[PDB]
Amino acid sequence: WTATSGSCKGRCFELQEVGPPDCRCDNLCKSYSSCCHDFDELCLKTARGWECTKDRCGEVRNEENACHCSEDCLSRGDCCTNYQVVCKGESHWVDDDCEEIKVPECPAGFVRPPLIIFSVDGFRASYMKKGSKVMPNIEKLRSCGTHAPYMRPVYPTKTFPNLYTLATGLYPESHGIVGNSMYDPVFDASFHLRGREKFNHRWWGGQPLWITATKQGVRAGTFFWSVSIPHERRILTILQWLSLPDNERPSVYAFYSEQPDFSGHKYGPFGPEMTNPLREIDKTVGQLMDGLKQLRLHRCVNVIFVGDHGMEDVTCDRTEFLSNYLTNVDDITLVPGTLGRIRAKSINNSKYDPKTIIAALTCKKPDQHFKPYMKQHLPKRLHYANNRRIEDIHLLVDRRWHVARKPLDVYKKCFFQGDHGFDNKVNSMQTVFVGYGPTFKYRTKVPPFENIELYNVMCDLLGLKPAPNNGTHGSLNHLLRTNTFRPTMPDEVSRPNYPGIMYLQSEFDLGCTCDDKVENKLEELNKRLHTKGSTKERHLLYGRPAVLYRTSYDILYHTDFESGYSEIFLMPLWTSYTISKQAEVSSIPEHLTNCVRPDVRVSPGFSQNCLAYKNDKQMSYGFLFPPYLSSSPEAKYDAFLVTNMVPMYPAFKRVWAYFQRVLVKKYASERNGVNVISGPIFDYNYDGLRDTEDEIKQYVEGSSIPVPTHYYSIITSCLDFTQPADKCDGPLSVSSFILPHRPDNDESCNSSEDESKWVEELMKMHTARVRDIEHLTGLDFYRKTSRSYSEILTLKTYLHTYESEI
Ligand SMILES: *[C@@H]1O[C@H](CO)[C@@H](O[C@@H]2O[C@H](CO)[C@@H](O[C@@H]3O[C@H](CO[C@H]4O[C@H](CO)[C@@H](O)[C@H](O[C@H]5O[C@H](CO)[C@@H](O)[C@H](O)[C@@H]5O[C@H]5O[C@H](CO)[C@@H](O)[C@H](O)[C@@H]5O)[C@@H]4O)[C@@H](O)[C@H](O[C@H]4O[C@H](CO)[C@@H](O)[C@H](O)[C@@H]4O[C@H]4O[C@H](CO)[C@@H](O)[C@H](O)[C@@H]4O)[C@@H]3O)[C@H](O)[C@H]2NC(C)=O)[C@H](O)[C@H]1NC(C)=O
Ligand SMILES: COc1cc(C(=O)N2C[C@@H]3[C@H](C2)[C@H]2CN(C(=O)c4ccc5[nH]nnc5c4)C[C@@H]32)cc2ccccc12
Ligand SMILES: COc1cc(C(=O)N2C[C@@H]3[C@H](C2)[C@H]2CN(C(=O)c4ccc5[nH]nnc5c4)C[C@@H]32)cc2ccccc12
Ligand SMILES: [Ca+2]
Ligand SMILES: [Ca+2]
Ligand SMILES: [Ca+2]
Ligand SMILES: [Cl-]
Ligand code: NA
Ligand code: NA
Ligand SMILES: [Zn+2]
Repeated sequence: WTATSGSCKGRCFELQEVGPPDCRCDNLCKSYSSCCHDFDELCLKTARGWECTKDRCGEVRNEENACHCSEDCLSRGDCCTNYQVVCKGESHWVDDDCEEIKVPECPAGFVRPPLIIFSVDGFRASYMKKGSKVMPNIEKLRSCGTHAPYMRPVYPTKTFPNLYTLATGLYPESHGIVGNSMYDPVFDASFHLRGREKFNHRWWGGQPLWITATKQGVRAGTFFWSVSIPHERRILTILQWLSLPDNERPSVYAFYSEQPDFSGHKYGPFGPEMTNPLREIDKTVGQLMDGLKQLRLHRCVNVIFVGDHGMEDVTCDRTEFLSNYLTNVDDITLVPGTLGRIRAKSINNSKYDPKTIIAALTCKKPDQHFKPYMKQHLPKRLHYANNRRIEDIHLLVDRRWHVARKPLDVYKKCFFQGDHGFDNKVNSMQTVFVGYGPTFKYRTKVPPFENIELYNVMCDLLGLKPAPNNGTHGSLNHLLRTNTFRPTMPDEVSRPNYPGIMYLQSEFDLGCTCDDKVENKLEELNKRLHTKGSTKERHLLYGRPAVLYRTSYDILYHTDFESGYSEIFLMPLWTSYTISKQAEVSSIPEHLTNCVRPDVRVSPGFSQNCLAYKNDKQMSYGFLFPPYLSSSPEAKYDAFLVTNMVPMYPAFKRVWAYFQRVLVKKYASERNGVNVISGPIFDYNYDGLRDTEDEIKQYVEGSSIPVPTHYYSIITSCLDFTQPADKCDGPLSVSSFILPHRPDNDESCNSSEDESKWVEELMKMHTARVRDIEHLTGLDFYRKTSRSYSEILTLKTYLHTYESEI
């Protein structure tokens, strides 16, 4: 109940929310049907429109007007934004040359440059180039400020998950807004676009920027605007708030535009109808910047122009129906559209079975436009599993397509020509970032970056300590003129042992064999040097990774590779090696096909054993440093050490072998040498974080050898490819992956074909940031480079997407 009989007189767009049944006058009161009776009359004035005209110049104040053109308007803070232009012979902000803003030029009594976040829904990255003719204000922010070619959204590329990730710096699995639609089984409650449940605070996890600011004594304008409040009124409200007394005035503000998303859904991302919405957004930006200029704030405020996601061409005729695959289609509930999430319609149905649903959806039609996954098998770069609101069964839908349960849902629920939600690496889903103001750099282009990073930067802009989040703080320091955040590298927690030769061959009873009893002070001295680390500078180029948790491990040196060998997990945490452009690929000699050799530096008790692999009819093994890339026949023996062995399903070995035999040499040829670091990952609870020993769900049969859920590789070279990877003077280039360690290749529909037809496509789908591997392994890479730490943080957040040009 709201007793709407109170009044909004002197309360219009009040910042504190008043408690029911007292009536509200804040920017969301309409959405609660809670506004006071006179809210429209007093707070949503429209008389005479939004622009001063020559005849209004110097008018007597009429309080009924939407905005004012009287002499007193500037000190009242309610002039129409074009007041000084029409009445005082000023220029529009857009017509002024840009001039570097070296320091904040703020009115007296501003404690810090305000931040204004101008968020645009569905603003695809290519609109910045493609719409530039019709967006001159935005084009001036972009060219004069700091801008990225694009900004990567989070998955799913839907409205609420992305706006809330912008506000919190968290992945959707962590903030809890995992879709535009959700069911939470613990709450037994549904979050829907239409309706009231979404207003309940319990859905919204983490700590969004307005709460971070308020907790730290920084006042915030309310971010949310009832849809019916026109944009001009939203802008005038923000400008009025900026004229509040110092003690009352917020330092952070947000504007939100439903465009261009609204029209993009109707007309497609590039429909002829899209020009007008783009023009109208630009005009709103112009009103804001003219308004700031009138208030002498246009060289004081930091402005961020940011989108939540892009927009793709999607039409009703491009819909896959689960009723074409499933017999039991009425026993499931689907969250449909540009992603699918499936659960049981009824928890009382004992015959529901996810395994049979997955199989019925796997590679059933030649051109099938979605792929099913249990959520723990989705690409780790999506970070889309660790939340009870994410259904166990997920469908990744091809760009341009929809999935639905039955045809009746599509023609009884064609209109739309655009949609979004797809994989956040898809070019059409990318969005925009521009930063303009005293704290941003001048005329600076920065590489693309992910929207999870921005919360930290907004905290930096406001002098706030960010709440714990998924950004890597410092990775965006290069956007900023000042207020950079200068972190220290994390401290290594475990120091390694450096074992020498400590065990005799006969102490090992591992069930391993190797034809290696085949035989010189010239070259016996040489093998000893290699085992003590004499080639380490060639193979460990960026220092050894630091172990950031408590464990027992050994550094093992070899001619061709160095490794950090875990006594707890019985295999390397990492193996590092460099392959030059000139390196040669050889085969595993016949006599060595089944060779596994005890490592006399590592106890039998801390070794794997061959007998366990023999007994495990499902599990085989592979090697982290590949014997194919051995530098010489003698060095090849090192590659068959039991300490270089890792458990691998035969299906996975197909992938791994092709990577090691073919692709590493291919990258070294293309990149002028590469340094590779490979290793296992254990994430049985799909939380994106390294498992402890007691979380491992699978072991090689009859042993304590844990089975990895994934295998990673980090492939680094010189950004200037005229220099070889091992003699690089400047910036680095990296690509990485986190391949799922699966007992079948059901994910790859063409896997019956030669690996040259499917493996590389699999690897691209499972592309990763170094930072993703760090989370998953508790390792910290690039400890010893000649590069600044911020530059290295940026390198660690880099994702190689394999998408053509934006
Ligand atoms: C991305 O960044 C984020 C933020 O840094 C990272 O997420 C953090 O990860 C931490 C480690 O997993 C985790 O720390 C835990 O906190 C528990 C207390 O949590 C509450 O309080 C905080 C602080 O205010 C709050 O943020 C939390 O909010 C979560 O939960 C509510 C729902 O209840 C949501 O509204 C909100 O969205 C958020 O949900 C997300 O995280 C939870 C996990 O907390 C997931 O379950 C959800 O799916 C969703 O992802 C909470 O309100 C604390 O209880 C934990 O401690 C237990 O476990 C450790 C492990 O040994 C141990 O030390 C403790 O003893 C304790 O164990 C006991 O309880 C166990 C569980 O019941 C039990 O099994 C044992 O037997 C023991 O009895 C833990 O320290 C932190 O909460 C989240 N924070 C957020 C915001 O998500 C994230 O990892 C980053 N991602 C990547 C890939 O790097
Ligand atoms: C400016 O910051 C914010 C503004 C806001 C905020 O005011 N809103 C108003 C609108 C939009 C953002 C939400 C989504 N929606 C829709 O009808 C909608 C829109 C586009 C769609 N495309 N496809 N399906 C769609 C469904 C209703 C809400 C909400 C926020 C929520 C969290 C964090 C920040 C927010
Ligand atoms: C977004 O994050 C939070 C939001 C809140 C919080 O005040 N909430 C949660 C809901 C609503 C009020 C905001 C607005 N929005 C809407 O859907 C919306 C926006 C404009 C509209 N016009 N017409 N209909 C509309 C619907 C989504 C957000 C409280 C929180 C409390 C703690 C942590 C986070 C919170
Ligand atoms: Ca949207
Ligand atoms: Ca076996
Ligand atoms: Ca884990
Ligand atoms: Cl959704
Ligand atoms: Na032997
Ligand atoms: Na297959
Ligand atoms: Zn949309």
